[PDB]
Amino acid sequence: MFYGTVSSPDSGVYEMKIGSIIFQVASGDITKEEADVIVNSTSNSFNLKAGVSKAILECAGQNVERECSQQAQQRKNDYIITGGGFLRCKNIIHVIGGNDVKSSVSSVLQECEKKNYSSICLPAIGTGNAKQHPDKVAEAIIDAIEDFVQKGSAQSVKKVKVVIFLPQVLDVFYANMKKREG
Ligand SMILES: COCC(=O)Nc1cccc(NC(C)=O)c1
Ligand SMILES: [Cl-]
Ligand SMILES: [Cl-]
Repeated sequence: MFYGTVSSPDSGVYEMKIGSIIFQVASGDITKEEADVIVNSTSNSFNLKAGVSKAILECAGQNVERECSQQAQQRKNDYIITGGGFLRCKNIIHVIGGNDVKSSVSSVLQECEKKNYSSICLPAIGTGNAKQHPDKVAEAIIDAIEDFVQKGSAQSVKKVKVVIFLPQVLDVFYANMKKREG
């Protein structure tokens, strides 16, 4: 229906088309990535400093931490959008690691279209302190992209990359891609 073939354009990187979007996975440090949006998997108070969130908030800087607590004390947010600070992005989207991962990724995609952005980089959302299972997280991330494509919503978004802290979790994402392959 939408899925292309799984291949490797670089050592340790795996990709496939999902409609007009190139979907990629790799292991490494997400704070070294460049993309229009980088996603942070945080807590419901937007101030977690454990797992990948520690590295993202430290590298982003204190002006970003204050955007987070200022917005947190304004309304009940499901996610928040901040500046990039010292990360190589235009915005950070902070999602709640314990929330439904398909819902969180759908919201990220919609917000990126609203800004006419082309590239997104995210971690394996919820696999840190939220302790969601890696298989369920992989299934949810890829389902969200499939649904966005199916609805004809992808216009500006062309590349979605998951940069994963543990190589063992990358293996789970690769297997999920091969299950879907066209
Ligand atoms: C030494 O461990 C540092 C670390 O980041 N661990 C770690 C381990 C497993 C998953 C995740 N992921 C997220 C989203 O936080 C992080
Ligand atoms: Cl998490
Ligand atoms: Cl991760």
